[PDB]
Amino acid sequence: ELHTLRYIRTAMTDPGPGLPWYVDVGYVDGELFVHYNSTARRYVPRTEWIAAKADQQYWDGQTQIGQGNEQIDRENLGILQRRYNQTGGSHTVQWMYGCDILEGGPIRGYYQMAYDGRDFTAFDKGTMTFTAAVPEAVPTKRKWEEGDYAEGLKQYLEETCVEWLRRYVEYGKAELGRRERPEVRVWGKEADGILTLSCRAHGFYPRPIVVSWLKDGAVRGQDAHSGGIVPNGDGTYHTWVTIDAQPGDGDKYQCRVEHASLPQPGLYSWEPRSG
Amino acid sequence: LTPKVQVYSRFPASAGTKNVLNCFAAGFHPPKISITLMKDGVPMEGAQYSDMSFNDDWTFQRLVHADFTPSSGSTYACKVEHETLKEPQVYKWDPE
Amino acid sequence: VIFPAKSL
Repeated sequence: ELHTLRYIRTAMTDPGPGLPWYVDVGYVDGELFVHYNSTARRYVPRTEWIAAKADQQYWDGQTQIGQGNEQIDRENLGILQRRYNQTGGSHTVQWMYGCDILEGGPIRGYYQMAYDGRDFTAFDKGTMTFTAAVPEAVPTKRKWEEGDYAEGLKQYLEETCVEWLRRYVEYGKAELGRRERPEVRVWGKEADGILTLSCRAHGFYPRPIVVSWLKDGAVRGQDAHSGGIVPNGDGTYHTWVTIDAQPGDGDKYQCRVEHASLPQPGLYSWEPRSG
Repeated sequence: LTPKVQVYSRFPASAGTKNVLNCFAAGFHPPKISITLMKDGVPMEGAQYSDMSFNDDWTFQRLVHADFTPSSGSTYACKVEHETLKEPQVYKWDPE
Repeated sequence: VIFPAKSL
């Protein structure tokens, strides 16, 4: 059904010690597959499906553009610094571009850029023009709308980006379509007259999950605290959900976990030890 | 723009079992951050640093993971250094 | 496939 492609890119002045200044990270359905860095200077695989099913020509081809982009984005640091009237310091440039496809056909085509954590330029596919947010984005706006860069980006987001994403999904249909059980553990702590109940899901795939605390059948999201969905090293996901309650009402509270891997929502009551 | 740090384990923590200690920081700028996994105040051996990425709101995120075995009595914490924090923040981890 | 960058 829905398949998303995203290319996260970062250009840094202060990496700082023993770290690469230029990093290009790729994503397929919210999962890391490709990576590029200023020290290695080569595009390397991160998943099994992209390493085997993709040709050697693809790796040498992506590296050619990758090395070229690194040299272009190197001068881009200085271009902004001279425009903003900056001598130096900690400054970073961010890039976010990709496509979202639904049942084959594309539904989204974005190209966004930011400087020092603030929106700089954003491409509009409909009007074929680059939107300026900061008054320092007008020279970039006049530069790209002048040549064939606007036409080339529109051709990429509608053809090149769409055609290749269909292949990436076909290559990793088993690794993206898989489902893993989270393994839920419940623990409670006694503080200054307040009982803090914790619900933890360790390793689940895909990323979306619904972990909420229930009191006497009714869902309580008013007092419940959540740290969102955090990723793991292997490729799976983790989540942290807590709730503050009065001591003695441990039987009334139940943690419900809703996931694609489970056919029915898993209930987890807090049974203590007291030993 | 202060980093939101969450320290957790890959599998449910048990005594004398092979587990991975994860330290994730989200919502920080500048991207320069010093995250180190500690065991009783001393840094852990064999620490792997996951590739740096950022969310839709241009806020950076990074993960630090290492293979370990939890022992009773030994305290596990995460030391995070950032330009906005002004002082190094220590995040304690609970096994149970 | 990555898109080629241009000077600002």
